[PDB]
Amino acid sequence: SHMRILFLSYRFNSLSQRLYCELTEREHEVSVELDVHPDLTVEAAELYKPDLIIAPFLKRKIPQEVWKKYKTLIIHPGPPGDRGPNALDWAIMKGERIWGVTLLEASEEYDAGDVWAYRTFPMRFARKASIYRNEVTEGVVECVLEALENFERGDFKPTPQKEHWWNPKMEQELRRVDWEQDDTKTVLRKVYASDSQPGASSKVLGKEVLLFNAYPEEELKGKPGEVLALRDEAVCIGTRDGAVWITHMRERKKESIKLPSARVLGEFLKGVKEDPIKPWEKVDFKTYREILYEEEDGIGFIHFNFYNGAMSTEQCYRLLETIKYAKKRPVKAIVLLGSEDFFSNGMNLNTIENAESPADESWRNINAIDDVCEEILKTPDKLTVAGMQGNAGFGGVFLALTCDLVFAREGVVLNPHYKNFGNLYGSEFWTYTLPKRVGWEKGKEVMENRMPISSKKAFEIGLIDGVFGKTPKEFRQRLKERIKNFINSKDFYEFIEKKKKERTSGEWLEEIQKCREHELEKMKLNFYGFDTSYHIARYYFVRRKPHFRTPPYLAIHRRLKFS
Repeated sequence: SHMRILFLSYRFNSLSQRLYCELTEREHEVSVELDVHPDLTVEAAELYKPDLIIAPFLKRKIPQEVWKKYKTLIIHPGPPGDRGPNALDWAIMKGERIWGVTLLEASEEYDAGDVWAYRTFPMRFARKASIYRNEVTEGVVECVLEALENFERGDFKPTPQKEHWWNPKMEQELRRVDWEQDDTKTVLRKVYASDSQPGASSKVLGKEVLLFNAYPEEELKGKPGEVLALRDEAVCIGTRDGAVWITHMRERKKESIKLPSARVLGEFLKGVKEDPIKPWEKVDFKTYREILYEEEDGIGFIHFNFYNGAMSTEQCYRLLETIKYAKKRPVKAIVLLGSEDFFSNGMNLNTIENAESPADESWRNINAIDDVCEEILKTPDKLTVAGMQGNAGFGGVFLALTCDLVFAREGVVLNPHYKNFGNLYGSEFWTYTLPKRVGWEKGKEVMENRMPISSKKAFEIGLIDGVFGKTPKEFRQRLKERIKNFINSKDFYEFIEKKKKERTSGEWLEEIQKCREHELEKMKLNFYGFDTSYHIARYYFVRRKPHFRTPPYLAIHRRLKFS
């Protein structure tokens, strides 16, 4: 009753990773062929001979010789009959109240195959990636699981399409932000529809950029088109009726790096000064707050909204400062909440690659993230909690594991490994935390494994402490109650006195230092040594270079002993 399934993915992205967990944790075998070349895709199908092919994320036609021979199902992020490559972009730009996803057969005509499954859902006014990672992904899981049952039943007939409409690839003239004709609702709509690819073109300070990650501004006003303010490298720009923050941009030039706005504009920003708001301040108006600290019921909650979960060196220090502020407050627990889209993805490879010496910036970034980790570990008199509302990868996973307790929302996917970025040893105290949670035997096993694992699986194997909630609000609410209940019990004071004993002794303190030394000595080699596979992987990832091979850890069918 177990299927052999082949994924064709342009990139092994968040949706492909979630489907991989859902299918393999039901004891199907999934092999992945990245979309490298049509002849390689033909070979992959003939090698693997799947029962079923699923294309979760595809950027071009599947060769007829594949899908005429192997049942091939295609994910389309629009409701049935919707066709074309930017379904979600158009739904956001048109303001569709209701949207959907459709699982359909490959066909000669684009998006014209018979329908196997579909779901619909109400839209949010939100980033396309947010819709994609939540409503679309959850819709797609449901569709795929349904089609797996249908496939194994045996007499299923898909439903041919009836009405159909075509939306083209959306041109940048459509996305383009005109600061004088566009109110804030319109700017948000265009950036949302273009986030996190391909960005909304615009002219800022007479400079051509792509705009990512917008936020409204009810307070500051100014000339439409002028930079009103700076804040944690985000710029505030006047709109036809208000203002809007733009945290990230990139130069409108091929293979340019997406970066915080201040690092793109550069010396166009002489003179513009900061408008800081410390995360523990309260305001009554909508603005942009990267980090937010809020106290409730004896709990200090640290939200940190780092774009794509990447923590640059400076962002790490802002978080370290907020943690240190929280540890001086009269709270029994401190909770790291990340953002709704990501808990954390470790070091910011984009700021690293953009530095004059990526090696040097990697050294600053990994020491800064370790400093955050070490601050959390050295908290003897408070409960520490990591609350993963969204996915976590690389250092981000292990930042969480420094907390006393780790909880994840349902549907969260973890990537608790580094070697996919060419041989990184990793740090973030993983050599102290992972064996403490799971033992070395089980520990080496998961980090040698290079594939994602669900928060459910992480829970089963003891990597995290619980999974619950379907939405971020529901998760935060149930988390707040679990913590509130604990910090008002005997087990809390027992716990704290035991934790105070451990983390004030010189033994534990030097065991902690020696783990950091060991990890950073290996990380020094990754960064400065003869082997440069980390810097090479970084280059292709950050620059969105296409793949030239599928490595064997993804492609079962490209392995030696493969029979």
